[PDB]
Amino acid sequence: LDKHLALGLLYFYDEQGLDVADALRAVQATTALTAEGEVSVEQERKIKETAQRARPALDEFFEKSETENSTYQFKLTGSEIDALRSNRELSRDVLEAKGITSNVMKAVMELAYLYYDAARYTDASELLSLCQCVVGYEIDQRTLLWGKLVSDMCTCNWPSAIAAAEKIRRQQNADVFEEDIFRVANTTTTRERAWLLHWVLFPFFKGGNQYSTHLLNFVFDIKTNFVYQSVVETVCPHYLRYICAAAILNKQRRSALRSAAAMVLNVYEYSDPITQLVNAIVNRQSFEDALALLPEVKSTALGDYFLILHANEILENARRLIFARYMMTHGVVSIPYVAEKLGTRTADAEVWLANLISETKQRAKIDSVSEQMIVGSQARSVHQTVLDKLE
Amino acid sequence: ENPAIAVKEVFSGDLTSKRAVIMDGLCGLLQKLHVHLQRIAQFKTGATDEYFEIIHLENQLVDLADSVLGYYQQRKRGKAICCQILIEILGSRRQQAHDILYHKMTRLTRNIVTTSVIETVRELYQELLVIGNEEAKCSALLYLAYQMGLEGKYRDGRDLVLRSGVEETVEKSVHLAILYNRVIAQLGLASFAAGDVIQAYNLLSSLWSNRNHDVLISQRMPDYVKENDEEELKFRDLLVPPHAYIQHAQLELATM
Amino acid sequence: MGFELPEIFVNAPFTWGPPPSEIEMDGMKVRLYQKTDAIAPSDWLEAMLDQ
RNA sequence: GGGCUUGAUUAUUAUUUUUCAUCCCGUUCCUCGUCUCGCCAAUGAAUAUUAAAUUUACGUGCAUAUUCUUUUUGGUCUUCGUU
Repeated sequence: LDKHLALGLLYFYDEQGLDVADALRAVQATTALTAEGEVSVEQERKIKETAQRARPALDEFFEKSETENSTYQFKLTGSEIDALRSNRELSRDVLEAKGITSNVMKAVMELAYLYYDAARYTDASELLSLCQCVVGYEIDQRTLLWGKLVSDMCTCNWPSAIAAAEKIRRQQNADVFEEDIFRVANTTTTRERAWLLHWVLFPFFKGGNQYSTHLLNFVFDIKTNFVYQSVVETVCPHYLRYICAAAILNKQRRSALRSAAAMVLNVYEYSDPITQLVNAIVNRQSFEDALALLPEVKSTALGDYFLILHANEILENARRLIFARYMMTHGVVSIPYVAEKLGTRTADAEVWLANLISETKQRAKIDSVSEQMIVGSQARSVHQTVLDKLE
Repeated sequence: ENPAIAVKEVFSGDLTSKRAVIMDGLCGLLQKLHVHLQRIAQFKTGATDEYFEIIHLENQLVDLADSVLGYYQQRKRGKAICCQILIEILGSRRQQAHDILYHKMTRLTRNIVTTSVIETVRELYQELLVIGNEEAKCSALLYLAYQMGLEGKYRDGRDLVLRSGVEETVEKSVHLAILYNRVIAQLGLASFAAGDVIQAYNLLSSLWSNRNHDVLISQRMPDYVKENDEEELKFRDLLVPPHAYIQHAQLELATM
Repeated sequence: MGFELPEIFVNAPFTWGPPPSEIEMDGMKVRLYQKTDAIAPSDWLEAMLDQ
């Protein structure tokens, strides 16, 4: 795929939210200047949102725009690309089955094609997609692989995004895994991971799809074959925080909180803390502190980082979760002090609790005839359970 | 002083014969002082005033390693720096005692002052691949982990050992093994003593329990040895280093 | 492409970990085997015996 | 590259301007030597003996502070004047 280290610094440091002032030496190794459009520019948009703005952004805009009008006029040595750019029909056509290659070569094609950016961005993505499939081409393993990464990056305008989502889980995961002898090393994995995160969770940037929160959870993680070594190396605090947020937002795989807890601790090697506290208290399980934390965290951040978007959902999920645990056993506990906290009059609170119960995650009835929530037994019927098991 | 300039008979510096001069190039001569001082120490157990004498003497011995490295090269490369790394704990627990030592000067070359020393500058400037720190071999890293564990937190030492992949170079090369045991023990002690149970239990239990048999940091000689015979000189030369150990008793309290 | 092992210091990261990574131990010296054996030296040995 | 009135050699009068491969030092460059590491291959198959296909033992008693210093800057003391 891959790369770049200064760019990487710009990336994660901004996400963490401590400051921007950061460089980004560049350009490197997207490319110079080839697709798309630019990586640095996407980072600049995020920076502008964080905190105004600065000299690098201006430079990036200039770079993106030109080289060069003359070059743009010059490009294409024939004989498609047209109706604005591509030949949508052709893109569709190059599978079913077309696979045995007319002429041979798209070597001169690449030379003509390369230009770029402008950004232009939907069209640019479309053109790239068309080039990818020939299929027989020749030229090349690595060049194509770089191309796949570029497609994944941008545009995130949804038809391109859904296509890229399918492509990531078929392509990238396979590529990372060995054989081939021996690729892909730490930098490539980190870079790929960063791009995937950008493409959907919700940085600021942009994220959510339907639904690929799931995709994020699925890849970094899941044990056949494993890594998580890559995630740990060398020191991804922001990523960990984001993962905690993602887990809460999703609200289940099956295993949810437990997996998250294991991931989190990773005690101090690099560990960012506002989301982390909410999850870590909730799973452990203390009920006072957790409840307070969730509003404070919600209000504090935001912060910068708008989208907003998902976080309303996260707040709702978290409240529901804390309460569900609190009920479960425990009592045989009431209900006025629940209502006061979550904050509207008693009936709305009662119906909210009833919705937790109705999911078949608990057996409970609510008395609105004395304002008591009563749990079953069921956790525990002891002898009877054993008789059933045997027979 | 008056030299350089090096005249009458012949002088060089390498290779042929001059010849303590040539070995002082270079500085294999100083290395032989380092070897013999360790020897003296290695036999006599700290008790009577002899121990005081050697400590003062060792503080003296430092100074040459400093100076020499600003006589900078012939590259050389190595020998003086290697001695400094070996000498380092140095010190220490948080560092205490470097300041008291530091105290005559002229001191010079690079790792000086109780701001530093701390290890780290030497480890950094003197690599692990190509040029340096080779021959011998993997390195400064174990001593850096030791330093990090004592004067920082056990997070830093644990992180460095697991990151650097230095757990397959301690299998063969027998000095490095003892170091390996020494740092594992210290990390578990540090974890205990700034105040959690785990990682301290995990590190420390692993070191223990097993083997008996513990010669492995200090002291002590296995069985048996020292009655037999002329083979004593293997477990009394692998290694154990002196003025350290770090306290027996303290480890035992931490483990239990 | 691409790259290949990105951090500070010199050798950067190799393999880590996750911690849980109990690490263990390690002892040595239990069997010997040499081509090109050494001398003795008898000098040292005599001195020891004397002491 | 550093130093060097290095060998030709401005130098040596500060026309000092060098002026180069070079003497003494000099890695990340090419060629050569050697050591380390390595995969495979090389000396261990009795069902009956005519001058012999492989030799003990390998432990005791003794075992250097092994020296002369001239000293000189402090520091514990002492004896005069005087308060």
